[PDB]
Amino acid sequence: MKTPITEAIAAADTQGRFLSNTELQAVDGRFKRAVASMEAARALTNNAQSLIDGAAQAVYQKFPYTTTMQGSQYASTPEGKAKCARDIGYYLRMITYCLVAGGTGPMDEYLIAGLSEINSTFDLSPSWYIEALKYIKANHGLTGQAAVEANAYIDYAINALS
Amino acid sequence: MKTPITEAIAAADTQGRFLSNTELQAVDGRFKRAVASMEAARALTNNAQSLIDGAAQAVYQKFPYTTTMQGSQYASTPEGKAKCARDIGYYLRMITYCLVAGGTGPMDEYLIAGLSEINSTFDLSPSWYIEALKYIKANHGLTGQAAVEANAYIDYAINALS
Amino acid sequence: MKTPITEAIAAADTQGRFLSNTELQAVDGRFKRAVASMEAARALTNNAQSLIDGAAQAVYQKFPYTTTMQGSQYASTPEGKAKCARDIGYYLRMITYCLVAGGTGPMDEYLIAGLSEINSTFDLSPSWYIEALKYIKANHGLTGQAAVEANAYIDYAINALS
Amino acid sequence: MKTPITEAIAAADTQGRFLSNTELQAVDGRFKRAVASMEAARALTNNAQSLIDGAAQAVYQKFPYTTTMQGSQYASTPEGKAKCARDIGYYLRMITYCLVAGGTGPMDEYLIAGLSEINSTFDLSPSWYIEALKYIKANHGLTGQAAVEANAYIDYAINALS
Amino acid sequence: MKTPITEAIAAADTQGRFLSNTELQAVDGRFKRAVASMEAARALTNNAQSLIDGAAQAVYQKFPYTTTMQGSQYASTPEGKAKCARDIGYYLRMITYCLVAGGTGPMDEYLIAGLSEINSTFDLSPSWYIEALKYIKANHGLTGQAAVEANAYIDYAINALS
Amino acid sequence: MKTPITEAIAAADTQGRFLSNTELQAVDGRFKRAVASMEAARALTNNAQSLIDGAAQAVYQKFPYTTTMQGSQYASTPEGKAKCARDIGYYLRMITYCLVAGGTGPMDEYLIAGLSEINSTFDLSPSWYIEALKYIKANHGLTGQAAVEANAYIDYAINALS
Amino acid sequence: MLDAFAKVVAQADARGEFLTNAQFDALSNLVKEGNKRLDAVNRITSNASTIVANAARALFAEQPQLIQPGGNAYTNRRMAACLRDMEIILRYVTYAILAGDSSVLDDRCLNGLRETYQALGTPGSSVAVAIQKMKDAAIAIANDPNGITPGDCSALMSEIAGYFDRAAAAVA
Amino acid sequence: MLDAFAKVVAQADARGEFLTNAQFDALSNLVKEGNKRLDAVNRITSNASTIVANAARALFAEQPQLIQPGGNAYTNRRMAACLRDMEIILRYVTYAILAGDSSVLDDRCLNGLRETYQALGTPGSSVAVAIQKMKDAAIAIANDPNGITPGDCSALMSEIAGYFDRAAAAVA
Amino acid sequence: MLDAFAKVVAQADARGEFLTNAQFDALSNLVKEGNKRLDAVNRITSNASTIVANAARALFAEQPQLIQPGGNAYTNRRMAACLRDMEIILRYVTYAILAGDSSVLDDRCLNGLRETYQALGTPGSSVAVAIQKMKDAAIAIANDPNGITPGDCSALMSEIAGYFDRAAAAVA
Amino acid sequence: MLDAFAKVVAQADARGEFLTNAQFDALSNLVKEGNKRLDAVNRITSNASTIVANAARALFAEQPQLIQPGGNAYTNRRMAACLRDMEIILRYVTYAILAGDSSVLDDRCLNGLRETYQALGTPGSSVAVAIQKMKDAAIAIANDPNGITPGDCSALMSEIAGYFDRAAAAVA
Amino acid sequence: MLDAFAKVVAQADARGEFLTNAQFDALSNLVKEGNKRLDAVNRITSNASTIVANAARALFAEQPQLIQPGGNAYTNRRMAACLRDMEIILRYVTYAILAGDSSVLDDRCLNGLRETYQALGTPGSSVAVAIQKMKDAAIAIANDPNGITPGDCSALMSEIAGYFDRAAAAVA
Amino acid sequence: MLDAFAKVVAQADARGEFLTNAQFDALSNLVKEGNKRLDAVNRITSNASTIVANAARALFAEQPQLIQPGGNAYTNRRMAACLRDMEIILRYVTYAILAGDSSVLDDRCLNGLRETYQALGTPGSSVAVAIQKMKDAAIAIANDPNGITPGDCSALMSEIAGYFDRAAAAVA
Ligand SMILES: *[C@H](C)[C@H]1/C(=C/c2[nH]c(/C=C3N=C(/C=C4\NC(=O)C(CC)=C4C)C(C)=C\3CCC(=O)O)c(CCC(=O)O)c2C)NC(=O)[C@@H]1C
Repeated sequence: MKTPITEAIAAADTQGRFLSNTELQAVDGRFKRAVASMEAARALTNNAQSLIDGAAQAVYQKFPYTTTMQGSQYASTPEGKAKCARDIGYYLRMITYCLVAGGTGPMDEYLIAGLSEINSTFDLSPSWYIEALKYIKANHGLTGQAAVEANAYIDYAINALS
Repeated sequence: MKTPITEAIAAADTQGRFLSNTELQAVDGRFKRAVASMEAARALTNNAQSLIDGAAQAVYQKFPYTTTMQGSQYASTPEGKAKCARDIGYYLRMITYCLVAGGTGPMDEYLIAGLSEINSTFDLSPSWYIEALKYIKANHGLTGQAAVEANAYIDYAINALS
Repeated sequence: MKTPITEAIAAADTQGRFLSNTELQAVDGRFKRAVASMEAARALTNNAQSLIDGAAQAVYQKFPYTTTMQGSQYASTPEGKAKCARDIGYYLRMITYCLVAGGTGPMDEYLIAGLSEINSTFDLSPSWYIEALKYIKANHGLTGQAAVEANAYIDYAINALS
Repeated sequence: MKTPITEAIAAADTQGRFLSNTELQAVDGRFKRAVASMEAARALTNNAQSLIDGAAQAVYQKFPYTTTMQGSQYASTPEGKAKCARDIGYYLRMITYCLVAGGTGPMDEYLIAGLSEINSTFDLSPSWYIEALKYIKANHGLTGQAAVEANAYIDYAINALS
Repeated sequence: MKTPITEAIAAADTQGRFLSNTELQAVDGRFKRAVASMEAARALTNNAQSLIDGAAQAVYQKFPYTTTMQGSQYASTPEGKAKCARDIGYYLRMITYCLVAGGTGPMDEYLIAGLSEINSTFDLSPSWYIEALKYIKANHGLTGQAAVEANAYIDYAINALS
Repeated sequence: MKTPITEAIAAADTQGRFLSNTELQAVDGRFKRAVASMEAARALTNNAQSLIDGAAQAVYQKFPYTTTMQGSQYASTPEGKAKCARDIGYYLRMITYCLVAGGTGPMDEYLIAGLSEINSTFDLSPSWYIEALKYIKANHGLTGQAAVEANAYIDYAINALS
Repeated sequence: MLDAFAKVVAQADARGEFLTNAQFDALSNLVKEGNKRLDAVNRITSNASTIVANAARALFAEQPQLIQPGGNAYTNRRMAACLRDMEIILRYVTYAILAGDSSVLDDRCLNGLRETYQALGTPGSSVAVAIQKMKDAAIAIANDPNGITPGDCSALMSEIAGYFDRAAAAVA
Repeated sequence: MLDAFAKVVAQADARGEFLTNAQFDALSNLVKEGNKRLDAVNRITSNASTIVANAARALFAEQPQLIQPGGNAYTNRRMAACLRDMEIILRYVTYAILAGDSSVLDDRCLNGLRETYQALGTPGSSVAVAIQKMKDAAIAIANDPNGITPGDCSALMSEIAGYFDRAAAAVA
Repeated sequence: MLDAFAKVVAQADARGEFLTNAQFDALSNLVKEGNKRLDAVNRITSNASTIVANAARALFAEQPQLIQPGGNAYTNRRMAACLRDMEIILRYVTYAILAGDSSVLDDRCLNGLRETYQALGTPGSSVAVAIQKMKDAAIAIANDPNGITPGDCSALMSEIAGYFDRAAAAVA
Repeated sequence: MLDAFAKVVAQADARGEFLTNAQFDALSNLVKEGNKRLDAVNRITSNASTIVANAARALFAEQPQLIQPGGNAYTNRRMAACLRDMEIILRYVTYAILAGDSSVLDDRCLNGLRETYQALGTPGSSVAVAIQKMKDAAIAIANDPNGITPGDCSALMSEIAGYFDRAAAAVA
Repeated sequence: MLDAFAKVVAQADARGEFLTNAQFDALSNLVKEGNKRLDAVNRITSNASTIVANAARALFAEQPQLIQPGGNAYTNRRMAACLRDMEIILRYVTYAILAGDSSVLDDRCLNGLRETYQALGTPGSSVAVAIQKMKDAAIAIANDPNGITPGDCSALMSEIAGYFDRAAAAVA
Repeated sequence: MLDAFAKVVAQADARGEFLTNAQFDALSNLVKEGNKRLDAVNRITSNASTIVANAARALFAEQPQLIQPGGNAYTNRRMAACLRDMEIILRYVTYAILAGDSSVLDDRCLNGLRETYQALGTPGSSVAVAIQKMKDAAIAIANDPNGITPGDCSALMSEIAGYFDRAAAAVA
């Protein structure tokens, strides 16, 4: 899994070398940035339910047809709505993992790999999730470097969907 | 050249990706550690001549035969002594470059690559330089993280010679 | 370009062999199936404008938001509508090329290669084109093997979008 | 084994794709050419003994020394004559297999692979078999496309021996 | 070209090493065996015309049809006879080159490479040349190690034709 | 193991060929050079103890500090002296093996492979062994080609240490 | 690989005999049934995506534990892998239909698959259920009486079911 | 590569237009002439070895300096190489006949061949003579009135000569 | 490659000298400006997709001949290639921003690109227009006063424009 | 591989849950102990050569049969191989110290090593003795009170010993 | 691999000793017998083709079921493979004769061959018969008193038979 | 490559003639001079390291600008490269001495070296000086009258100088 630490180790192991000061500085950067990351992770976790509930509705408002059109890919039934809220919770949970891990590894491994194939096979529109992520970015209520941290991964998800 | 920044970029370029938060944290670690590194670099540079003069003599004291034995590989002539002081100045200068660059790249590129071949071809004993480096480590007069920084590269050189 | 003939030649050239009876039978199959293919190609070409006009509207009817929602990716402006009709004409033209060539080569080279990247970059929904293609399949008015030929490539496009 | 069908499948499997119309036309060409091929196969099979007996003697007539010269590679003994008739029957049987299979696969796999090594190791002259094959081509008594089919494989054998 | 010397050098160059005693002994073996080789080369060269004339006739005697059968591949015309004597002279000349060079290199490069393709394309029987070579081996009139040297290359040719 | 024979075989096996005259001459060179090699091997073996004792002392005389300086890498203790005499006996024994084998294989396999790593890890100076080898070369008391043989491998060792 | 034609040839060669009249007659019939065979391949191929997608949705609705956190189909990477496998199996099954012989299926697909799924931790019996669902969808599409020249094309439908069951048994 | 069909398609695509009636009619005619085309390919292919061998013998009888010690075709290795080239050129020419377009010939064979022969020291003009001899043999075999359904198949013979001349000019 | 730090080191080594006070002071300032630099890289990177997409739409609206049948950006394969190139150039530009040196841009991206576009037939001047559009979008995003600690971060904006102009000149 | 952070994340994902307060608190503590961890890695790394060399000398002085003619460490090639292995094991142990998790050690180093030594004929129990000697040297160097800010850094020393014992048990 | 010389050296090294007089004397004798050894290798090598061909004909005349349709040597591809194997075994046997040691035979040829033949379905005992026939032909050729300096060269003939029997036992 | 023997053979083959008496006599003389040739190769090879080292020291003492910061031989990597080249040239020169022909030198070493040094920025004329120094050392070692059977071995010394001058001219 991609983290500042595993990247440090992989780079050293590829050259069959012992870790150097070059690698250890990187890790220190990771430990120091942790304060703001853990701050963003906890906050998103505490307000998870409301961010998810608010994010789901923002999508239904932006794309009104997702609630009326017939088809299992739509949130026009109780199941569809449950699937949609579940997916959005998946995105949010992934972002707290990235914050906690200090890298995109969790999101890359559990969500982004195979993302295009899934949205294509099940006819799920990327613009739906992008709107959910934009809602979370605008309403997480974080400031300073904690916001910079959260936004970094939110935008990473958005770009992966673009 | 190996630095925290070029390592960040190379890693991103190898995956054909844009720099991520993972890479940017590493660089921040590099910028924050710079204060202590620049401190060690300046100090070594200011006291360069005395460290070199003191280091050369410590070698002659540890290995008395290097001043009496005949052979161009020895410091038993004015030229040999000039060559030895030049070499020691090379090691020290390399260490200030590593401190300034934030990585072993300078030392790796200008000194360590081909090191064994040279000492073998010209019959120069590694234990001579190791003793010079031990002298510099004991007498650079640095404290705190500035000393930790200087020592890290000094020991990197020593291990390369071992 | 992938055709029954270039496939015959490539296969022979890869084994560095002269064409054999195995390859020549394949080509004869291609010449005999041509009658029905040319029949489907001409018919689609003659009725191109109405199939395109009818196909565009079927999409707007299936997905009403494509005509009202704001955004350059939608057909909610005169330009959007022109872009949509142009795209649909592209799909139809490609299908007549496949019929005429006797293979998917034209569609593979001019339309399917890079298809996912485009729909993703410009936020164009695959289900839009699938609906246009379903309209063309239901209204081309072909029968017998001529219909079997047209349908084969129409469904090839649909699967490429799925 | 090389047949119009296995070639169709291999080509599709190499591109990891589903069979396309391109491949299915080829197979239809194979099914339609079968009528003439099966016609040639049955006829050669029914007249196998006389074609073989006549072919063997044509060789002995063209190359009279094969019946008088001493050496196990020659048909100057009862065993040699039995070996020769057996070999010729092998060539004929292979040709009916190619006709039935719709490709050179049978001949390629059971006879042509290793052909040069065998004729070289056992000192068997290729011109002997070429003459046997020319006899079969001139006396199989087939007409139309049935003859075109038989001749195609007969000449394939001849070229393999050239 | 394959000789005891070029083999010595190639082996050393492949390991990027300087020639060793291992390689120099091999060359000395080559210089010492030269006396018998040069003896065989000169003798074959001096008696070239009669060996060739005698060898050609031995072939015509062993295979009487080569003088009566029609076909450009046969020696049934003045040109065919000239071609045959030329070919036999080629084999003999090659053998003196191998003796002089101390290895099969000359024969490998000028005659054996492409040998099967030629005899196959022009319908020339290997057993014809083998008989010519057997005649030369039986009538070169060499004894001792000079004969052992000549025979070694003669048999090398024969095996290449087998 | 590298010998004139294994080199002959390897070269033939790499080309998947039978041994040729080219290879057999090399081996004969090896058998003929054996007389002088076996002469040098026996002589060195008979005078092993004195050559080793004399060689060890020549080193202590050339490099007087090896007997006074503290450190396990030096011969300043009974153990160090035992280690040094053992090492020198190793070099001599290796040279008799090379003479007996007709190649550098024994020395390459048992001593030269990993040589630099060892002298570097245990801080053993190559110039120490070179001096021991120079003593052996000057005092083995061999003449003619027997001396040429011994010297060849002695110098091979020296160059490996340079 | 071998099609139904090379299958008979290889059997005859092993015995060193020309083909018998019965064998020639049997082969001519396969040729006469070629149109139906090509229709079945074209129809299944044309509906490849829906067959796989509908079977996947049905499987996950019946066996929800496969997509729950931890499940073998959880995460998009594993979900994609699972959809790829269903498509791959369907692909090799159509090859076998065209060839009229199952060797290409066994050889390049089924052989060693069970071992592959056990090493991964993938529930083979669930894969078998997915295969079975595609079977029923493929056959209903291939044997659909609409839009095609009427005729008995049922023996072929049994042959097709055979291949699907063959694959389902290799993973189960 | 492109056959005569993909050639028209690629021209139409570059202009963004459906095919015109004239174009459809032209394409249907190529299809109607397919039997003759397949006969020419089968006949030349069936006599591949003799065409090459007879042309080689004729070339060497006219230009004996090519096989004299030193000549570019002296030694079996060089002789084999020369025969291989004649066979290779004949091979690519038959591909072009089947495709009804010369791109496969130019692309995978002729392009860069002249430069190849100059670097080697191979006389291109002599290669051209060999090609010309194969041409006359190939055409006399393909257009032989014996054993085939009578009919005018001469326009195709001009097309075939064109390819040979095309190759002869690329090495000459 | 070289960052702004290894650049000074390599210059000093070539002269065989320790660093001077002026050089140490200059290097310390780069370090003090590191926060701004990281903000610019993060902001441009975070808006990578929109920057490329918006620039592509603008280019094609101004130069419609690039997407008309025949145009260099016609067909999805060529369109995809063109979008990939814009993303690639933007990627290497951000690398140069982080490194504070343009060598990584010249070395792994710009060097030999002009020749590449000429061989293909790609209009370099149109590529330059696309690059220029991304520049204006990247800079407006990086230097946006909203949501960040106030301060003069304009010298860096000139450095960033420099890299974009550098790439635009290499293809133009 | 996994560090101590990705370890918790992977456990949470498998259960499909956000992190709990206890987990967040545990993770924050690892971060607060980061300085000590980096000191231990830097100190062991800085003395890499002596640790390996001193352990090798000690091993061979206790087990002289390993360097006697025939012994597994006899000849420079085998001696070099043995020193390389000690350095390699030490290398992977420092990786595990930095990661705070032993997976990188097990995965890329320990896994399959025992089998490797048995196939070669290398005495695993002697390797274990070498590992143990490096352990005592590494820990005495890492936990040396001289030249560092005073503080309890003993829990980390137990973690470090754990990795060494882990490697010693995998070869023993 | 090892020849008879490196064999003694490797045994001495394992014990850490110089060679003894007995060993030097034994080695000098091998050298004195070198001429006979080279004659045997040259003679067998010179008759390589006939030895293999004659043994193949004899085998197939005694065991006709090997070339009957179905037999393991039926079809030219399998026949060629079988002739190649006989030549390969003969080749490695001559290597062993030259080396005076059988390691090159065991190592690069015999080792794992039995398993290879069982996997294929090749009758090892029939291979053994072919090997035995080559043995009798090789020895009668090598030890032929005609055209060579008279002398006892029989111990070498027993050594040669040993290698053949060694190979025959490895496949049988 | 070609030795002095294959050189004559290749010349004769190009003319299609057996060797003449003059040629046989010339070749026999090369054989009679073989001992001297082997002595020169063995002696130069035995002193390979000192020849290269002494020439390197002399070069750098005369041309100190080559090892001054910036110089082409500054830094251990470049110094090592320079020593490697001197050893490589010496190696190929000894090959040519053994072969009695310079083709192996020109072919695998000298050819394209000048271009290589210009691209790098390496002063070819300085390389030439190093080569010249090795020449004088190699010849004084090879032609040293001590410890060898007396005799005129001077023509060979001119041949050896020729190769060195040949290499010096190719880089100069
Ligand atoms: C079985 C699945 C169903 C069925 C089949 C059926 N098909 C035909 C006839 C034809 N099918 C084709 C189709 C193709 N030929 C091809 O070469 C290709 C690949 C490019 C395809 C897809 C053709 C050409 C024919 C013949 C012409 C026609 O349409 O009739 C038949 C009739 C066979 C006959 O003539 O005796 C039948 C019965 N029919 C069903 O009801 C099943 C559901």
